[PDB]
Amino acid sequence: MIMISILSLLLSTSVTLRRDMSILFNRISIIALAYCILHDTMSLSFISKGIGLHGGLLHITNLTQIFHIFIFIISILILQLTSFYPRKVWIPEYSSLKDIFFNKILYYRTKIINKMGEHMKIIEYPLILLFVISGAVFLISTNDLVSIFLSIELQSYGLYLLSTIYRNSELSTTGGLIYFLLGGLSSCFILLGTSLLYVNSGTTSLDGLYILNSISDVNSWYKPYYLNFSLLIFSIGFLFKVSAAPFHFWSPDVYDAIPTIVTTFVAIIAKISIFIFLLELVYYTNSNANSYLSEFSWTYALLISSLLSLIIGTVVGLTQFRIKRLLAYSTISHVGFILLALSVSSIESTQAFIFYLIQYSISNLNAFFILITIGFSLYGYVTNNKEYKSLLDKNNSPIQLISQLKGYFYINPLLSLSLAITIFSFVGVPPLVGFFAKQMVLSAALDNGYIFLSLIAIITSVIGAVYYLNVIKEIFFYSPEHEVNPVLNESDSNFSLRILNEKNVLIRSVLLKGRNIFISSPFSITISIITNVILLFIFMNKEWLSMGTILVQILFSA
Amino acid sequence: SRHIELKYPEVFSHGSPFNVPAGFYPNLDHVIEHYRKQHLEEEERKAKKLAAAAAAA
Amino acid sequence: NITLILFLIGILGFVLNRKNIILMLISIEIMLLSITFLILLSSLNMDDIIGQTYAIYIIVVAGAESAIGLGILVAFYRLRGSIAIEYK
Amino acid sequence: VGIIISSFLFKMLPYGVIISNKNDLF
Amino acid sequence: FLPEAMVGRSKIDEKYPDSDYPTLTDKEDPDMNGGYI
Amino acid sequence: PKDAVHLGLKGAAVVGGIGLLFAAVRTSLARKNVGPWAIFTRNGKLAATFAAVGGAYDFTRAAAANLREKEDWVNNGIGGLFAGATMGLTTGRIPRVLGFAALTGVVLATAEYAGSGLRGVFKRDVDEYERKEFLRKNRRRPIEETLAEIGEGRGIKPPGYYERRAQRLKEKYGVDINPVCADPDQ
Amino acid sequence: MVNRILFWTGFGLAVRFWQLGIEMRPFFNRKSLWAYPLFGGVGASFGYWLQSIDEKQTKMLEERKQAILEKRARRAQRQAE
Amino acid sequence: LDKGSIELFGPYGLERGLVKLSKNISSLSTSHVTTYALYILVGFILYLIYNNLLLDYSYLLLIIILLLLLMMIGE
Amino acid sequence: GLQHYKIAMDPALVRLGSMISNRYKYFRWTKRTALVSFMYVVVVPSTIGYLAYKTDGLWDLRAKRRGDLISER
Repeated sequence: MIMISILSLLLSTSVTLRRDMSILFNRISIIALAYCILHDTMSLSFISKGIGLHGGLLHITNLTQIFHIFIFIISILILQLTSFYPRKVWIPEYSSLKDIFFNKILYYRTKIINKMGEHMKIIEYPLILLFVISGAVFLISTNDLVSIFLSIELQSYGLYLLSTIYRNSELSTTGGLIYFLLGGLSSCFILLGTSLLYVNSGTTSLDGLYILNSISDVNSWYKPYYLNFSLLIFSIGFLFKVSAAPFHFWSPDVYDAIPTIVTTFVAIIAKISIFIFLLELVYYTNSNANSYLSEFSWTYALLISSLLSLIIGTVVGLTQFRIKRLLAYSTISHVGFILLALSVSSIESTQAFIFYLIQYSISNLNAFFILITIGFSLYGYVTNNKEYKSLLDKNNSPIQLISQLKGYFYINPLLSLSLAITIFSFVGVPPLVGFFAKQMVLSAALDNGYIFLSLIAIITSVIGAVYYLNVIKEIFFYSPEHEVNPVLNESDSNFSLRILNEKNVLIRSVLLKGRNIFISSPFSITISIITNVILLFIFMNKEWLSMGTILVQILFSA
Repeated sequence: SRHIELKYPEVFSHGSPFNVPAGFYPNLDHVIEHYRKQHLEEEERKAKKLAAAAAAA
Repeated sequence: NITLILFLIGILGFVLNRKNIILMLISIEIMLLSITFLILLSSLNMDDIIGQTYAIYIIVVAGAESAIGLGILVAFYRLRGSIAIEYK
Repeated sequence: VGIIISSFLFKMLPYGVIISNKNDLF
Repeated sequence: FLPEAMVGRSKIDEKYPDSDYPTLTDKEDPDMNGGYI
Repeated sequence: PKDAVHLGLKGAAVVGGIGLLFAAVRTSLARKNVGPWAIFTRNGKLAATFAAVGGAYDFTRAAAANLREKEDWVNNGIGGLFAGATMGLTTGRIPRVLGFAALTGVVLATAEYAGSGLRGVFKRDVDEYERKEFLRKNRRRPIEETLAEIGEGRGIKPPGYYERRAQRLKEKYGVDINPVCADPDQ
Repeated sequence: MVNRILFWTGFGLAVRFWQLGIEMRPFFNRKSLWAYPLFGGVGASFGYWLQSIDEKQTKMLEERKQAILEKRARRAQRQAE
Repeated sequence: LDKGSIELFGPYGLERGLVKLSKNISSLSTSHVTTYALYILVGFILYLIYNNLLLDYSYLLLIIILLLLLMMIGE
Repeated sequence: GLQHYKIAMDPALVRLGSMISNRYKYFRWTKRTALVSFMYVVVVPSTIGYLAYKTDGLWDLRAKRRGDLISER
């Protein structure tokens, strides 16, 4: 379905150069990803560790299918930014069902809705995003060494093109260029990792290597040293892409350089797909019996990375004044928690790893939505700060600084509370969902003897809570540097809106001002749902937590 | 579990059909017997469950 | 043995390069070449056509990477005006 | 960087390749 | 490759100055009270 | 018994070898041409501190073990304590030596008492279901076990506290305990 | 007290509340009052769906917990041999 | 004590030093691709060193403390 | 936010409050000052703790009559 959707969308895209089509090509892509959800939902009625598909090259697991569907929902939610206009005009005279379904509202919307904005004029943008999803989902399903390499490339190359699709931005071309170059270094490590596996073992099957590994677990000419340190090189190439330290340096720069609607999808999807792929590898390569092979486990990179990602993520985030550089360092400290749960391989830690990855991906997406919405709200607001005048590419990243958020609770209080709840959920404060995620990973690590990493993580969090609180301190504790626009609210300049009925006949003409201009519903509803999921998780935790209890039971059974 | 069960037990049917030396391929009749037993067992298990529901009607 | 020597040239020609980004993008092409060579030489030793098949697919994606690279490099040059990498 | 990588990856490569780096094999 | 304001140390130095953390010698602050007369 | 002087050099060669490449990376990122032999010109001090901190961690860690002949978590604390104290001496400041001896001293006590998972953790080799079941339903314990733990007295006055207390006082103070009859009758 | 259906009905009402607050639009505007039955009705529809998947999750763990005991019960049986 | 050492060996001291420690690690973020590749190769080297040498984990902890606390030292 | 009564704010008193407020920023480690911090934070509580440990369970008055001892250990 995703492949039919790419080919069909590409044929329609290839016979048009009309930039007005970008909004409708994005709306059709959301319809396409909804069919993919209906198909992977139908495929969920089997209990199995894995079923080889297509000549052994691909596999399907309950974990593989629940993760494709999650990627599809997340993609539908990110695709909304390019599918609907940011702003809106709302009047009580146009607010009933008969009004919405049988009346029309005519007015000059070109400036109010930013019809000709850059996010609304890239025809191929949904198409390149579908290719990244195609690569992401194929990687979760990869069962061969060759399949892994092609799938990570199909995911990576599209992220390079998305990072560069704003071609008139010197900031995106630079972010795109850094990411392509250093990710190409990352892939050369991944190719070396796979190449050493096939060269020492004669097989491209992951299923064959897991069998060789399980026999070699006993308790003289061909000791299987290659598996642990071929997998080590293979692993470093994936720690670059999830931006786990000490391979993290690119992500603050790239995420800060590319536009914010783009940094939303590029900073979230690669992690879900890569972490799920590594989970099956870590389970099937663990030597239950202590052995010489155990002393050299490739998974110690993951602990070293999780250790480093905790210190690096929270400390370097202390003196970040740029909101996108802050969001990326917050991610490097959260991937440390993810890595720690991935390195302790146990039922409790696999439940914790699965819960943490889904909740952080919805929470980091809320953070991006609030950020994007806050910088679309500043349309009827004006500032006189020299710093806010000296910024670069203000159209692609409307909010670039933490200080730009100073006094936002006095401009829009509920959106500021929504960002407070999301940030407090990154801290790990109860009874929010992020606390429960952090507690589940601490409980698993404490049970399995990783007492030292648990102590690092708790001390690390208080350090990271410092810069999270400086964000909230900026929202709540000072006064706005932004002022209502004096001419958009002047009581002398008002545009005319006119309400017609089902057949091109006028009903009522209205005169409207800037106070009649609001955020479009698709973004306020999306922020509202994720905020309330985060807020009220304690009353709605049973089905979500049980979904992860069962997947772990299937993976560790038999 | 430390036991790995093949996602793709059909790799036992791989191998080129051309230029085959005589006696090159091993005789994997026991593997086919094992896989037949698993199919018979699962189907037998399944037939003894949908009949209990008929009894519990 | 030429596999390691070639792989080390492309790794340092990528990391120790202080000239320009096309030479950056060239050194990736060298590393992939050395890995393909290791895979091609092993496959002849193990009578495996899969290794040559794997090699051919690393050539096709290595060309896809170099086209995406040269395309991104042009975009960057149009705006920056130099693809020279600057030290001091 | 040259010696450390080369020493590490010399063991990763297999007997099939490291052959032919006064009693030789034929 | 990235602009000085976005990655520069001196820009962080503006937002977090070293002078925000006073360091006096005993010659000027013997009582550790900021030079209180 | 371990050769601390022989060990520490091995400990110095390992850690000091790492600082050698961090020195080489510093030379490469230099913006001015100084030449290949600059590795020991200015960068020599960086590798020397890596060399100094390493072996100073090992000799003292080893020398502590030879002092009493027992292997436990604490020995690594002393060696770590010294390795940090060595870090400060490069800077030349008493607070740094103490601030550093405290930090890396406590780190290498914690990871050695807790078994940092960077080389795995202890294998269960037993029924995990049983171990949790046993620790949860051993709700009553023999009185001897608590008495060995908390002692006796301070409110832990078991049956037989008074009979034994009289004997214990006699063997120490040589006084026979006999409370007064405290009654005109009987 | 948490009824899976009453909560999600209440959940849908609060999304509409939080929406209007973020949008800075008046709560309880009269011509738009239909959105509270609609957001509230959708939340209940989700709650019915969750209730169903919850029934399916109780069984799967009920089967698993039996399957764990049986795996464990027959394991010790061979040990006594 | 109170408005003194208790604060210095505590919140104010951790505040002052942690701010400096993080400015220094931010200093490595020069956004130049060749420097970043060298950082990636160094971490690639050190993970190989840690693994196949079978180093005791204490060296890694000490190396990190030593790096963090030479990153604390300026210049 | 409200306004208060009118006060003869004394700059000497006003500035004395500023220094007491901000004294924490100028503390340094000295031969004297570490000794003061060491006596009152370490030595003194260690002295009480040592005495508390050394005289714990030692005495009990509850109903000790004539001819019996306060001590129990």
